[PDB]
Amino acid sequence: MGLTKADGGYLVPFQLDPTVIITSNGSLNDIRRFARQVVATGDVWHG
Amino acid sequence: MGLTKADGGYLVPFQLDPTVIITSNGSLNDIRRFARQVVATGDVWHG
Repeated sequence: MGLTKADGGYLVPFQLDPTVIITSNGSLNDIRRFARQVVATGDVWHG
Repeated sequence: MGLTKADGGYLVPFQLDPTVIITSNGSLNDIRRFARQVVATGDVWHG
């Protein structure tokens, strides 16, 4: 009578941590810190 | 009915930024801070 599923093993609780673990490298760019941002209305912006 | 000119793209307002961007190197000389400046009245300055 041990830890096998049939021999009393159904009595153990199931433990799970809900938090998800993100396994994507991602990317880090600072261009937006140095560049120029201008709001556009329509399809193209001319200068 | 999208953004092509012949399918309703003739209604988007054309936009322009009036300020003029200078595409010129320039040249930052620094002699004028050091040199001696005299105000002439005729054509030749003598000393």
